[PDB]
Formats: sequence, structure tokens, C-alpha cells
Amino acid sequence: NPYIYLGGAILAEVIGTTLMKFSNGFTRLIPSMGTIICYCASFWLLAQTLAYIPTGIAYAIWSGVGIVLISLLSWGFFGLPAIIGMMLICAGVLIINL
Amino acid sequence: NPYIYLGGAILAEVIGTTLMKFSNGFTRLIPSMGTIICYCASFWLLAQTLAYIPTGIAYAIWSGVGIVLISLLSWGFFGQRLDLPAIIGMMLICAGVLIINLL
Amino acid sequence: SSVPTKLEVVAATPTSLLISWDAGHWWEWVTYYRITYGETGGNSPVQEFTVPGYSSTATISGLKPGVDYTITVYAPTSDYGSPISINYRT
Amino acid sequence: SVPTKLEVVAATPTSLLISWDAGHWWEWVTYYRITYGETGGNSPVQEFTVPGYSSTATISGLKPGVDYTITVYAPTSDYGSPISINYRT
Ligand SMILES: C[n+]1ccc(-c2cc[n+](C)cc2)cc1
Repeated sequence: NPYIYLGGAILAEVIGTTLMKFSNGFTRLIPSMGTIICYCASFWLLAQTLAYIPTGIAYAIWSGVGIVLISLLSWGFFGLPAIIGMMLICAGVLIINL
Repeated sequence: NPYIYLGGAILAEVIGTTLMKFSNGFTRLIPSMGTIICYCASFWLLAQTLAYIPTGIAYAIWSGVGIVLISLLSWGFFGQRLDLPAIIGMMLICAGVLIINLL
Repeated sequence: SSVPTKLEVVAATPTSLLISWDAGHWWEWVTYYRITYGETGGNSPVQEFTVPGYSSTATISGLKPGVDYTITVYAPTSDYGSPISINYRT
Repeated sequence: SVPTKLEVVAATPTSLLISWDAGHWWEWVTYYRITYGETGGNSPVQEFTVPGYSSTATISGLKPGVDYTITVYAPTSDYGSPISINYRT
């Protein structure tokens, strides 16, 4: 359960930072509201998932899947040690996940 | 100095997260207002340094130290829960982070 | 050792009431108090509106004169203390 | 690019209802600032702002017969030059 919301907060922050790179200086109204909604949700998600799991672990896990998923969908439509290093942290999560 | 105005941003977030445990689901005023303020400070300084510092360098620095900084603040502010075995997983998560940003 | 404390009616009016409460200490301050009001007889639901947690006062309007009402000031959750409820006849 | 097509829909001797094409969803800005002042310049101009989802706005409190200049600025100049026109009450 607790690692479902943490990863849900990961997806939320990743969607927020990508909707930020699409929008300009918080001017593009539709993705600007998306970033606010994504953030307000993700902060409310981290606030609730930090009471369950140890915080330095929810920290570490997030920085992992963070760049892991940000570079995962980077090759999606937008713009080697990045593929194996992805599995490295991914295994590091596997020894701190249930 | 760019790397040091990053350090203010990373520590502001480090401070703000430990307050978010006090925020009590954003239902306790002072910790709830405290974590939004600390994060606003982190925003202000990261963008101040992004004009000088490359991306993955600043992010993996944030990663390793952030995993280190609050985990020792959690071992003091609150304590420890732990629902699995390997602490080294976070160091090799950080390692896996260090080898997809820098590498 | 609970919050909120001392729910009192500052000002009155046939169609409006002004109430306040002891918000407690700074560490006891919350982000949003929700406040509910309805008839004492209880032949209707309960109107509800929220108010930010940095204000110890709230204003209610649209009341019917002469009727006895029951006001109850809550908290975000049930961990801060039991809700204080009072009565008043306009 | 945006805003585009600034024209006056309705006109009273003392008021003007203006509208523009706010773009299209993914090019919707967050706000448009509308600047209206006398076409001469004996006094400064007046200015307000309208949310970006809104494509129309009202301008009240004008003098009858006087010609005015209305400008609708984007949040920044990156969305194109501000469209400005002229009208006489
Ligand atoms: C403002 N803010 C954004 C992201 C985090 C965050 C914390 C820890 N990690 C590893 C990633 C993101 C904290 C605060």
C-alpha cells in the first residue's frame, strides 16, 4: 500500500514537470493549471506517504524512479549507462520495497 | 557559489520535508505553512543556479545528500520505522541515480 | 487539553451571529476549521461552511429570528479534540 | 500569434464591449491585460487584466464622442505583438 502512493506521487511530479516544460512561464493556462493540480496532489500525496514509510527511504525511492521515469518517457516521444543504471536503482528499490 | 546557492535549495527542501511529517496531512497550521514556505525557498534558489549549473549534476547531488540529510534528521526528529531489510538499497538507489545522471 | 476551546457568541442579530473560539497555542493551530449550524428542533439537515485555520472568528448569516439554533465548530480531523457545540436563541 | 482579432462587439457613448480570439486550449494564456486611454494623451491611460480563458471584456466609464485606443497585451511579448485598434464612441 504505502509504495503505491509514493509511486503515485512520482507519476504526479513527473507529469507536473513535463506539463511545466510544455507550458511557458506559467502562462499556458491549461498546462499551468495541470502543473498546479499535479503539484497540489503530489504534495498532498507525499505528505500522506511520509507518515507511513521512513522518510529517507521515500526520499531515496523518489529520486530513483524520478529520473528513472523522467528519462523513461523522455525517449517516449521527446528527446548505454542510462538503461543499466535504471535497473540498478530499480534493484535498489527491490531491496527496500515490501 | 552556484553550487552553494544550490545547497540552500537542497537544505530548504530537506528542512521542509521533516516539517511535512509535522504538517499532519496539511491539517496542522505552522508545519503545513512551514513546508510550503521551505519549498518556495528551494524553488527560488534552484532556478537561481540552473542558469549556471548543469542538470544531472545538481540533481544527483540533491539525491545523495538529500537521502543522507533527512534520513539523519528522521533518525533524530522522529526515529525509525523500517518495513524491509537493506539500508544499502538507498545507497545503491542513489548509485543507480548517480550512474544515469552523471553517466 | 483539546481544541478548539471557549466557543462563545460575540455579537448577535435576528438573522446573523458572530462567534469566536480559543484557537489554542501556536502548535495547536490547524489549517481549516469547519463550522456547522442548524435548528435545535432538528427537522432539517445541517448547513456547513469552512473557514481558514488562522482566524478564530466566523460570521454566519441567513438565520430566521426567534428560533433556537445549535452551533458546532469542528476541526480537520478527530485527533485535535472533541468539537465544541453551543446554543443560542436569536 | 495570440491574442488575435481584437474588435468591438457593442458600443455605448460611454462603454465598449471588446472581444478577441484567446487562441485554442493549448495556446490559452493565463491572462490578457487590456489598456484603454484617450487617443490623444492629455492624461495617462487606464489598464486592467482579464483571465486567459475569457475572450471578452467590458470597458466602462468613457466620455462620449472621444476617440480611444485599446490594446490587449498577452502575459509576455513571446506570444506576439500586442493587438491594438481605434474606435470612436
Ligand atoms: C518541493 N519539493 C519537490 C520535490 C520533493 C522531493 C523530495 C524527495 N525526492 C527524492 C524527490 C522529490 C520535495 C519537495
